Amino acid sequence: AKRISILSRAQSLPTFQLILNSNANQI
Amino acid sequence: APDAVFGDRVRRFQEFLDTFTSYRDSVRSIQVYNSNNAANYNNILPHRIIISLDDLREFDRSFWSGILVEPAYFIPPAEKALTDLADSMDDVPHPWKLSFKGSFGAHALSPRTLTAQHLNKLVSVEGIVTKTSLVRPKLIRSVHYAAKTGRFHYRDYTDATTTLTTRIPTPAIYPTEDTEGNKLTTEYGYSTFIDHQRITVQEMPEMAPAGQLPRSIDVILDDDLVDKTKPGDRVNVVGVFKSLGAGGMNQSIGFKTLILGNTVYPLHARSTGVAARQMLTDFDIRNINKLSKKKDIFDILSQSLAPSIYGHDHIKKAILLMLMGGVEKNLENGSHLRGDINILMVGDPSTAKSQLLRFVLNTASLAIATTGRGSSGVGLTAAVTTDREERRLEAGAMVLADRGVVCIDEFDKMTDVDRVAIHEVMEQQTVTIAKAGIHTTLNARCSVIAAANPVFGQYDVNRDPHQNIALPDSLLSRFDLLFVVTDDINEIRDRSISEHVLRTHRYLPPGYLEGEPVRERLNLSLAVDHVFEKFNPLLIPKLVTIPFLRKYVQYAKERVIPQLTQEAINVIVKNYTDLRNDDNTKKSPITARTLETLIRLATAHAKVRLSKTVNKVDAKVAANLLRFALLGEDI
Amino acid sequence: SAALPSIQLPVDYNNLFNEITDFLVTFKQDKGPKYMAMLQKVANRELNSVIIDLDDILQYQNEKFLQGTQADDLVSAIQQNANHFTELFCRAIDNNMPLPTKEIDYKDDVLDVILNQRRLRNERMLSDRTNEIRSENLMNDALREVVEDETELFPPNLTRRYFLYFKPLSQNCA
Ligand SMILES: Nc1ncnc2c1ncn2[C@@H]1O[C@H](COP(=O)(O)OP(=O)(O)O)[C@@H](O)[C@H]1O
Ligand code: BEF
Ligand SMILES: [Mg+2]
Repeated sequence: AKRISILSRAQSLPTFQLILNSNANQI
Repeated sequence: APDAVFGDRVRRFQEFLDTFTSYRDSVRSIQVYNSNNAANYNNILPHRIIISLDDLREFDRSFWSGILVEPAYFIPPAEKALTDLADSMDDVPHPWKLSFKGSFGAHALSPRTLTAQHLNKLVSVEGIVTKTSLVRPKLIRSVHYAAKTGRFHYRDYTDATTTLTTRIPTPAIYPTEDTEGNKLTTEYGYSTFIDHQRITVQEMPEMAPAGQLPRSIDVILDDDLVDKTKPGDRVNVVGVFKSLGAGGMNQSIGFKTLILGNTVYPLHARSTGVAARQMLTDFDIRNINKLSKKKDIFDILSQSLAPSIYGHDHIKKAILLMLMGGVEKNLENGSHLRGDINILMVGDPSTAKSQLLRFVLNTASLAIATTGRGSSGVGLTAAVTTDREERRLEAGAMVLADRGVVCIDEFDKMTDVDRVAIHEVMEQQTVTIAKAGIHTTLNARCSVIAAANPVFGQYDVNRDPHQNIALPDSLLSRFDLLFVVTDDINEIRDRSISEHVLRTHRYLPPGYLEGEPVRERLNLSLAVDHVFEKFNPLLIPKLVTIPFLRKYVQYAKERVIPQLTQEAINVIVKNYTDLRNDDNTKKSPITARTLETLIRLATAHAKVRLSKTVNKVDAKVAANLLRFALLGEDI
Repeated sequence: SAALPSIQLPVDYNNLFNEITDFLVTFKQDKGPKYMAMLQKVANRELNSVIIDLDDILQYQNEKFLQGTQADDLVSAIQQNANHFTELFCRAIDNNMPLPTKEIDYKDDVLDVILNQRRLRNERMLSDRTNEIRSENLMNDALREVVEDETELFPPNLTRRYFLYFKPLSQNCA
């Protein structure tokens, strides 16, 4: 994300959160 | 230790204050008012000021952004700048504090959207007050006296909630004895105590998600901001969203969060206790005075109450007189004479009675809307809540509508038991509890307006009005004007109704397209272009804008206190005697309440004309209204 | 910010850094610039010590003021706080260091070969990171910034061979 933001700045970020969506078997 | 960045921000804010001289003028007004009140006695107005965040954003984007997102570091410099400006201005021989208004952008929130990623920022939360802790004073400085040495010693005190910045936590113990060891006696009255109140703001039910538990946030109000509102109000509490406590990190689950109060704005919403006051400019007062001179002022105003509704002009006149009200009289012996007029509408369905009630709710300064049985006898008046934290009193509808209107709808569906409790409020304007060991007499000076269909669905000419109304004679007596309306099938009248309805439905708001749906506006007015409206559903009188009518009512109620005259008294007495001693099968029973309502209606008309005295024309108009209500005569 | 307060002081290190850089580049009084030639001699591994003549700085200030351009008092600032200006001059020199025209010939000091190895290694790391991030395909200025932020180079403190010294003002001139 840091790399992408700095690259796209041409015309600090906190720790990102991961969200896991799964379709596997449900206990 | 002095800080350079602090001084720089102080200088920047002093420059801002000098740029916008309105705040300097307001400070001068505060100080001269306090000095004058000091000189008069050989209400002190508080040391506060309002800062337009829009003006600040125009002046300096950096400072505006700093206050908005970094308030703990920007507010104290601005407060110190204001204090220095006040000291310099006060050439005539307790720091000042700031208050903020304007657009807060993304920080304008509600207790549901108040997440941790807004912490330590200036926020403007809006909601309904639900709890108000009783004002408990806080000890900030204690003065002690040493008997042996004969000198006074003091110690200053502070806590986390006092300071926006995190001052180093120092234990605050009470100075029991002096340094030399002598006994110390506390000197109350020299020690400085400051007020402190914790209020809880809940999300407004008007925009809370239906069916879900609510969200609440605590607000700590101190000094001038205490007791600013009561439970059941609507507030706009702007303040710093501080977070306190150790968070459990210290070895003893989350951090305690609350809003330090900078400003409290009681907000007017329909059917809420907060009154809707308005600012009267000199231009507005001049317009009101000029328009009051016309002889047809009563007709002009009455037409403007319900332009949408066709006809019912006598009902509209009665409603306007209700909005003006009468003058309540208090005598030395303690007797209180009602100065409020109550209107009851009985008629066929689809007679626009509920529409008139809704308009009265929408236009009065303080109105409360109730339905037939949804607001029970406990819901009306008041009743003890038996709260475990003990036997608190909760004000029902009518107590919350003090000096206001209660718009009861479907009066006929009301329970008999519910309408038993309404008699005292109607006449004596008080609510007596005398319950559970609580003996209290709440003040309920409310004007009641009700609509109720006849028992047989449609008014029956064949039956006498006593059979149709089916209300107790006492209740009908308490109601000043009992209007019996009907849906009569008449070709000319009905086609005129159709014309008016189709004209109303063919209206396009100025800032709208043809197929553009009309967007609902909550319109949470805050309790603090021409006079005439060009659009008219009914065509040629001059109709005034509803906000101008509200301004007119607000002016007339406060400024004018009419008094009776012998000329009006003779007319009132003659009308009363003629009504009482002539039998014409009147709709309502005729008692001394009829005399009282004649007096009150004359007073209301006098207030409309902005007359310091009640004249003959007021008496004639009041008698005409009463005769129209009872006999149906119309001239 | 309350624990460590702040003080505004008449010195601005950025303006003085610009003045230092300009003085180093454009001083000719003693054909080419004196200090640029000295730096060239240093780059060729001849001189190990750069002697910053304060009289040169004073003459530079006098020239700038005489023509009307406003130049801050660099000599006074150097005298008042000499330690910081040592590092200011050192970094200004490290920015403006030219490249050698005579390479290692097996007779150079071991310090010089170690410094050259470190310089080449950190340049190679920088270029390699630039190549990787460019190949990721997510302006070259942003690329340079991200690669210099993401790499651990040998600091410039470990790639300088010269020594920096200040010569005080001659009394007669002052
Ligand atoms: N005289 C009238 N002029 C204009 N609209 C009217 C009139 N009478 C009834 N209406 C319309 O008919 C509808 C019924 O009015 P409402 O107040 O709900 O009737 P009710 O007396 O049964 O409570 C509303 O949409 C209202 O606008
Ligand atoms: F049909 Be209505 F609301 F009296
Ligand atoms: Mg209705």
